[PDB]
Amino acid sequence: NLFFPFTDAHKKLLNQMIRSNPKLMSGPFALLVKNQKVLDFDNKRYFFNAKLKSPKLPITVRREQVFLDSYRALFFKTNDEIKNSKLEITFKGESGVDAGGVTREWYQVLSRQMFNPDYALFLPVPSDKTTFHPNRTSALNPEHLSFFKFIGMIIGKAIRDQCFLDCHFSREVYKNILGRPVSLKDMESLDPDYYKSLVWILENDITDIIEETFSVETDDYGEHKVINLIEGGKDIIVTEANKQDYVKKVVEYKLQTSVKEQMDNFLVGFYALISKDLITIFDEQELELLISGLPDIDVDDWKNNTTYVNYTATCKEVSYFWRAVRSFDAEERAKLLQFVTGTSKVPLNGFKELSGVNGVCKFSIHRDFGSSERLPSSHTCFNQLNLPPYESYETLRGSLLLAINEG
Repeated sequence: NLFFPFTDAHKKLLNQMIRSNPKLMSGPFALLVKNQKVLDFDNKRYFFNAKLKSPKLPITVRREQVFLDSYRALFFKTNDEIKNSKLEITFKGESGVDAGGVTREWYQVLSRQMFNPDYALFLPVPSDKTTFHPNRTSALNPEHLSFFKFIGMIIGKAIRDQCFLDCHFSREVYKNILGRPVSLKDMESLDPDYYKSLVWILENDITDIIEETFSVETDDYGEHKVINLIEGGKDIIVTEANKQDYVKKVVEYKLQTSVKEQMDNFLVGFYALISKDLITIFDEQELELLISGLPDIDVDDWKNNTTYVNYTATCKEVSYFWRAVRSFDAEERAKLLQFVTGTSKVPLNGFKELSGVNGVCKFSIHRDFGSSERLPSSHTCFNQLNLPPYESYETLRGSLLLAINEG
């Protein structure tokens, strides 16, 4: 509870001094990666763009089909020709409308065209249908492996060109870009029913109630193919000792292994323009704010479309929460969104239509009841925040920021 008011003020002073004299860092760039858990996102964004500076490429595309045209126009350009060139985008017809602004909207329309179901590239995420995760059955488009490599190439090029993309993904996508491992809490936003299942397995005695094998059956492409999680998992019965390993092995396959090659291609196109050992300055929450951008959220429209369960409006904890939210900066407010709703994207119609797994799930603030010595938790499917009853406002603020940044 104590040291909470200090460690936040300490972090703000360190970053402020680095803004004043960025030469104070100097040295190897890898040291910034090693001590990222204290660096400001804007300072990270600064030193990132710094090391990123160490010709002209004419492209003409039809606005109706900017995805395939850009794909075919850059299909034979090498990585060096794409990493080191100024894209001069032209539209067949509608020519001479504007200058370099065409490139900014060239990225925007290209961002929406990626998720066209006609390509079978991405499937919508259940927590927020406006966010997408890769389609495990992307083999319907037989050239999909060249598409994910093309997509990661565009995402990385937009990062180099300081252009924001209206594309937001599930959290494990950014974690794969950074090489970070997935968690069971990632399964929440992608399949809350399976999450509730796996959580029950880890919480209850499964001696005779449930039984499984270390294998997964996928009725995919008219075949009952059974894949072994571990060697011989088709026959390894799940017990109580291997219970923790089963959930971990299951989550790994259901998330990363089931889309291993599409992600590998995606990373090949991405790492070809943004090296892994300098994109890893950012965590999975900051990486979304790099590509899409920091949102400008309306705390008023947020609190006006906020419900409270086992709490009340004008409560002591609720007063602490909003006095803390309004005391957060753009980075911490964005990560508070990402903590609860799972994304950094505010709905176009406002928080009054904040979507969830079942539909319009407005922002809920539940109550933890158990031990004020826990950090706040969240469920991205229902946009609810479990907030324990904290006595002091500063204990709430530090415990929020401790869950907001970390994870």
